[PDB]
Amino acid sequence: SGFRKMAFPSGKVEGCMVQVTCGTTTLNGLWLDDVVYCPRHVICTSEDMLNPNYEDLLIRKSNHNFLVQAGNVQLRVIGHSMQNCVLKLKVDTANPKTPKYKFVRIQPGQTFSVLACYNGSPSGVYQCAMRPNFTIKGSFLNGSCGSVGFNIDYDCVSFCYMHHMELPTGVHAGTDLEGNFYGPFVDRQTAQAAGTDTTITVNVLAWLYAAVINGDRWFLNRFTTTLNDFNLVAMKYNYEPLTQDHVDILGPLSAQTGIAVLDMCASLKELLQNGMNGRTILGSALLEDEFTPFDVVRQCSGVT
Amino acid sequence: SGFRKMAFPSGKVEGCMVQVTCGTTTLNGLWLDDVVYCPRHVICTSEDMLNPNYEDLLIRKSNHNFLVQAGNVQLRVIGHSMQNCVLKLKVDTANPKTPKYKFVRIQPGQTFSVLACYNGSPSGVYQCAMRPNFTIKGSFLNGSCGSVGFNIDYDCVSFCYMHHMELPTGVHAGTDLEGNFYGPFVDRQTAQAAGTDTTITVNVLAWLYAAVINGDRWFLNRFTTTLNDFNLVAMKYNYEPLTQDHVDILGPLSAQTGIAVLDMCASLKELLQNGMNGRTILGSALLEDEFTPFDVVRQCSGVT
Ligand SMILES: *CCC(=O)N(C(=O)[C@@H]1CCOc2ccc(Cl)cc21)c1cncc2ccccc12
Ligand SMILES: *CCC(=O)N(C(=O)[C@@H]1CCOc2ccc(Cl)cc21)c1cncc2ccccc12
Repeated sequence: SGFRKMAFPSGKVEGCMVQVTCGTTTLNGLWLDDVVYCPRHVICTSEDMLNPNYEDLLIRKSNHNFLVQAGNVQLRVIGHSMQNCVLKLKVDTANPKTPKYKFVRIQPGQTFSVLACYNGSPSGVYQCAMRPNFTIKGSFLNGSCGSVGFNIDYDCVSFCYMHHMELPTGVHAGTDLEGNFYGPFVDRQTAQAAGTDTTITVNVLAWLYAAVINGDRWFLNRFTTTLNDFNLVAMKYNYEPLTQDHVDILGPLSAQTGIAVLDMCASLKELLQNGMNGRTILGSALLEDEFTPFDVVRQCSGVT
Repeated sequence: SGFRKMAFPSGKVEGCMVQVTCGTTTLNGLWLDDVVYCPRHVICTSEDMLNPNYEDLLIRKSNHNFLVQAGNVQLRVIGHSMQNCVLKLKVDTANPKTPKYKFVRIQPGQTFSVLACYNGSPSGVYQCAMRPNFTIKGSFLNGSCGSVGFNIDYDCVSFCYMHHMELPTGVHAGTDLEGNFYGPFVDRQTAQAAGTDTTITVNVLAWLYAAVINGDRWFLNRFTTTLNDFNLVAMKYNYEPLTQDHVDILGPLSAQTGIAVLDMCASLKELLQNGMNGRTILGSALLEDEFTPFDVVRQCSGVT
C-alpha cells in the first residue's frame, strides 16, 4: 500500500546521456546506436535566439564544430543533419549501452519520466505529464536542454520528449524525438504564452481509484451521474471533458474497486463543488492529475 | 525554474538488485562486492511471522537454501550470517557493477530515493523522507521487501534504508544496511502503531525558499518572529521545533533570496494560522516537508 508519484528506473536512459557543445553553447544529447540527438538551438548564441534562421546558422557549422563527450571520452562526429527542431549527429561509435527503444509522440494527459541532466550528467528523475496546453511542468535550469522524457515497457524505452525551452511563466516546452514541438511552441526567444492548463479528468478519476485501493475512502458519496451532467460541472471547473473512451480505459480500476465509473464521477463532482474541507486524499490537498489509469494499475500491481 | 519531487538517478542502484528466495519466500537483495544484503524475514513462512525466533529458524537453513539470482543467472552462496534484522549472504562473485558506496543511518527529516523492486527487478523510483515517528510513507506491495533507500553524492551511493514491513496503517518500516530498524519497530506480525507524524519544519521552510526562488511569492508577509514565538505556534500545529541548528542550515537559502530565516518563519506562522485560502505554493495545496534544505540547493543549482 501507499501511492507515490513514481518515475521509471532511469538506468537505461542514463547510459544514453552525452554532452554536446557547439562553440560556446553546451547542452545534453541522447546517444542511441551511432546517432546523438540534441536540440538544434545548440548552434545558437544567446543573441541568435531572438530571431534564429537555423538553416542559415547550420551552414556555418561542420562535423568538427559539434563536440560530443560520453562520460569523459570524446566521440567522433562523422555526419550531421537537422530534422525539424533537433540535430542528429552521426558518430563513428554505436552506443554500447543502447537499450531497446522507440520514438513515440504522446497525447496530452499522458505521463512520462524525465531524467534531468546537465553537461551530459544526470541530476535527477521525476514524473510529469504532457499538459492539455502542450506544456510540461518540469524542473529545468539553464543547460538542462536535451534532457529526455520517456516511458519503459519491460526492456523497451519509448522516448517521448526532449527538453528545449522555458516559457516566461516557468512552464516548459519541448519536442518529440523527431524534433516536432508539442503544441504551438517555436525554438525562438519570443513571446509565447500558454493556453488554459485544464485538469486531466481521466487521470484524476484514476487517482481517486488509487485512493480507494489504498484505503482513503472518505470522499465516496451516495450519488451517481451521467457523462453529460458530469461534463457540465467539469467544464465549469476547467477539467477536460470525459468521453466514453476514458470510461472504457477506467474499466479495470472500476472492476478492481467495484465502484462504477459514473459513481466515481459523481464523487469527483461533489469534491469539485464542496472542496476538500481541509481534508486530504493520498496525502494531497488537491486533486492529482498526473497519474494515468495505466500508471495506477502498474503501481498498484507491481509491474517491473 | 519549476520545482519537482525529484529522486536521484537510479542506475547505480539498479545494477545492485538481485532476487533472494529461501524456500517459498522471495524478496529483493542488494548485491555489493561479494555480499548480498536482504531482510532476515526471507527465512520465514507467513505463519512464522506471528512470533519468529530468527536464530532458531536460521539453524534450519544452509548456504544452498538461499537462492540468489542476478538478472537471470544464479549466484553461488558460500556463507551466510545474520546482522541484526538483515542477512548477509556471501557469494563467490563480486558484483561487477558495485558502485562506490557507504552505509549510513539517517536522522528523521532526512530524505532519500527508494528504488521499489519486485523479484530483484526495478519497478520505479520515488523520493521520500524518514518521518519524525521513524516510518516512511512509501509505495510498497508484497515482495517489495529488500528494496533500498539511498542518496548519491557525485559517484558514491550512501544506502540508508532497506524495506521490511508495512504497518496496519499503510505506513512503512525498515532498517539501515546494518539491519537496525529505524524507530521502535520489530520484524514480527504484531500490533505496532506509529507515533505522531509531525511536520518537518526545517524542510517546509526550505520548500518555502524554493517557492520564492521559483516565483511563488504571494505568502511572503510583512512580519518577523523569534524562534520561541514561532515554536509555540509550531507545537500547536504538530510541527517539529525549529532550532538554531536548523536556522544555520537554512543560511544559504536565506542568502540566496535575501529573506531572513525568522521572516520566513513568520510567513509560515501566518500560513499555519490563516490556511492557504484555496491558493497553492509550487502546485501544492499543503505545505511540503519532504525536501531538505540540501535538496532545495541541489535542485535549484543543478548538481549532477
Ligand atoms: C537549455 C537552456 C535553454 O536554452 N533554455 C531556454 O529556454 C533558452 C533561453 C533563451 O530563450 C530560449 C528560446 C527558445 C528556446 Cl528553444 C530556448 C531558449 C532553458 C530551458 N529550460 C529551462 C531554463 C531555465 C533557465 C534558463 C534557460 C532555460
Ligand atoms: C515483502 C513483503 C512483506 O514481508 N511485507 C510485510 O509487511 C510482512 C507481512 C506480514 O507481517 C509482517 C511482519 C513483519 C515484517 Cl518485517 C514483514 C511483514 C510487506 C512490506 N511492505 C509492503 C507490503 C504490502 C502488502 C503485503 C506485505 C507487505
